[PDB]
Amino acid sequence: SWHINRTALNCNDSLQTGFITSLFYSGCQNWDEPHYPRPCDVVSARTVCGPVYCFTPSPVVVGTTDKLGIPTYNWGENETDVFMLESFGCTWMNSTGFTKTCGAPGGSGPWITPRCLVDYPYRLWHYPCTVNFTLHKVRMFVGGIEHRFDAACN
Amino acid sequence: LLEQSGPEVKKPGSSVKVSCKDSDTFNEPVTWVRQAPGQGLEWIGGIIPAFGVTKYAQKFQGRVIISADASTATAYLELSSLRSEDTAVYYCAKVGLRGIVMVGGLAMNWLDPWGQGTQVTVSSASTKGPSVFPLAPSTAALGCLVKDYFPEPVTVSWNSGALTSGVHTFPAVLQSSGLYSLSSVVTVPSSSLGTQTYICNVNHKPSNTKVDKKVEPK
Amino acid sequence: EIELTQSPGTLSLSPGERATLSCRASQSVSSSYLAWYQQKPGQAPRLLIYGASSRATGIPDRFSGSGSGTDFTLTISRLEPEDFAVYYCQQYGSSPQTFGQGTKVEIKRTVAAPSVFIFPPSDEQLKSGTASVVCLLNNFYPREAKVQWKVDNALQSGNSQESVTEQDSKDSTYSLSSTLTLSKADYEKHKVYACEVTHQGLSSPVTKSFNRGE
Ligand SMILES: *[C@@H]1O[C@H](CO)[C@@H](O[C@@H]2O[C@H](CO)[C@@H](O[C@@H]3O[C@H](CO)[C@@H](O)[C@H](O[C@H]4O[C@H](CO)[C@@H](O)[C@H](O)[C@@H]4O)[C@@H]3O)[C@H](O)[C@H]2NC(C)=O)[C@H](O)[C@H]1NC(C)=O
Ligand SMILES: *[C@@H]1O[C@H](CO)[C@@H](O[C@@H]2O[C@H](CO)[C@@H](O)[C@H](O)[C@H]2NC(C)=O)[C@H](O)[C@H]1NC(C)=O
Ligand SMILES: *[C@@H]1O[C@H](CO)[C@@H](O[C@@H]2O[C@H](CO)[C@@H](O)[C@H](O)[C@H]2NC(C)=O)[C@H](O)[C@H]1NC(C)=O
Ligand SMILES: *[C@@H]1O[C@H](CO)[C@@H](O)[C@H](O)[C@H]1NC(C)=O
Repeated sequence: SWHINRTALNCNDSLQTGFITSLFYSGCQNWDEPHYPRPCDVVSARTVCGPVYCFTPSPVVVGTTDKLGIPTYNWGENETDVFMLESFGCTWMNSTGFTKTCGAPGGSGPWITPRCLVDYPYRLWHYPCTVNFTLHKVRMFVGGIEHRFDAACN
Repeated sequence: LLEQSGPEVKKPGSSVKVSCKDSDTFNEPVTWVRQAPGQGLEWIGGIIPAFGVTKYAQKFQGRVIISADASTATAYLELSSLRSEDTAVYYCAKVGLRGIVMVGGLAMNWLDPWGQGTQVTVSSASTKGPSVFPLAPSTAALGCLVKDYFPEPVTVSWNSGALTSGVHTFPAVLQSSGLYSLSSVVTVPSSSLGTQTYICNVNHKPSNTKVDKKVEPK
Repeated sequence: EIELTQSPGTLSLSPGERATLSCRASQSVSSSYLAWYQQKPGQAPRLLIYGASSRATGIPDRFSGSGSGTDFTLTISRLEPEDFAVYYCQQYGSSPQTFGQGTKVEIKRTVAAPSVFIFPPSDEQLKSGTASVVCLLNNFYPREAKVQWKVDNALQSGNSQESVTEQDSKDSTYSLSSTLTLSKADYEKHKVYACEVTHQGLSSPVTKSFNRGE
């Protein structure tokens, strides 16, 4: 049920860093060691810049909804739009350029171990320190369901 | 650099599509503004090509469409239901990325770079070449009256570009006929009027016309 | 909608002088979201200042911006010849982004009276059924001038159009044409056609005239 209109586009480069370039077109700041992940909750879409990804472990995009879980198609403009993350591990860019994560696929966000993470289309924007990582095919079973995804590792 | 498409001439009720090609920042936000004759600038709308999200000013909502073509790194502005009020120069410009603010996919910041602008003329009038008449001398002054052409522009030279000092080619004026008119004059030594030859070269590329008129005393 | 009011409409200053342009916002704008642009005839606007006071890439030191809230100012500390143009302010903090109406920075110079010429319609145009009479004001400063048409000593109204050149690169003057348009039939109804020009550089109005068919 995903649509491109369900992408929160609420970016505010108030620190004047130019971080938004890789959303269209070096180091991972405020590094979060994968171990002991924080729990996923409800994220206000007004704080989100660009696509939200979760990792089941396979990568899946999460779109804006209202606070009762109904898909919304306003590019995150409505200040009641949210991402209901609890409904495994997820990551997104917040409006001022900070990469945020919750949960795990211990792991954190897309990271499996401190040296490997799930590949997805916005990996290098969310984690620029992984530009030179190598990619490996992975297969994993979670409760009988088969996952096939690429992993990027150092 | 952003290269915009050439001038457009349209009848009322028609549509026009102008283009804005850049040569490596295509998916970066693009904003369209227009400048009506002798006016300031007015926001039309914009697009973020990476995602396709568009925004429009209320005065153009339902009457314009902005799009982008990723293969040719080109953005487009389509205006429908045209009226004479839509006669303007239409500019394309990139929204700066550093310090950008986006709310619901509406991108605002300073604007740079800019396209060179696209002239759109909307008129009931039909394309027509100018008539060229001498403004005979009586230093002296002489010229050519360039009357009743559509659309703009006309270029005027004297003696195929050999004579440029003292030339004044006035901006065109739109007459109540719907046709344009201008004059170009030059001041010359009085002494020379019986011996020196003065030719005005008028070119109107919309009608493929070229007129050369010798200007001599009555 | 945030209206931006620029003053003055036209600024006349000599090369080398300091220019101060003001832009008044109808509501308070954060200084992060105000920019200044320069435009010359036939050209696209060119960004000068952004964030109220930051100079765009490539913009010379003599351009600076300042202001806060509802009043912003662009300062050119020493006008170079290439600085005489139109300047627009822009707010991009609140949609719709809006632009001021522009200040024209014009070259101040000594008063110069116009040279006045009148041109009768050509026989070629007359055969067409229209007659255009042209009066030319050549190389004058300042720009404001008054042109009155008189036909058979009667003053005219509503049948003339004026056009003014841009300020001249070399001598900083303007030239102006005013064009009286009549039908061939009406043109042949009268004899005396006169152009009367009022200008600061003239001690008294100057008239140029001709008699139809002479
Ligand atoms: C951001 O999103 C919110 C939604 O999360 C949106 O606000 C809500 O919109 C709904 C729908 O218009 C509002 O509910 C209405 O309230 C009025 C006032 O009492 C009722 O009369 C309405 O009933 C009408 O509609 C029924 C079915 O459509 C009809 O059967 C009936 O006969 C009536 O015609 C309806 O219940 C709700 O109140 C707002 N909530 C808020 C807080 O405004 C909001 O508009 C979005 N923001 C923007 C800028 O668009
Ligand atoms: C983008 O970020 C700037 C800076 O944080 C925000 O500016 C603040 O806005 C609030 C409410 O409008 C004011 O109370 C603060 O004083 C402002 N701070 C500064 C430094 O100007 C701006 O509101 C943000 N824009 C959006 C759309 O969220
Ligand atoms: C994006 O995340 C950053 C970091 O978590 C937030 O930055 C904090 O903002 C508060 C409020 O001004 C400050 O007191 C903190 O010092 C900031 N932390 C850091 C590390 O700078 C930022 O607010 C978030 N942006 C949005 C839109 O939610
Ligand atoms: C999605 O966004 C586009 C462009 O901004 C808009 O035309 C459309 O109405 C929006 N909604 C849907 C359901 O496509």
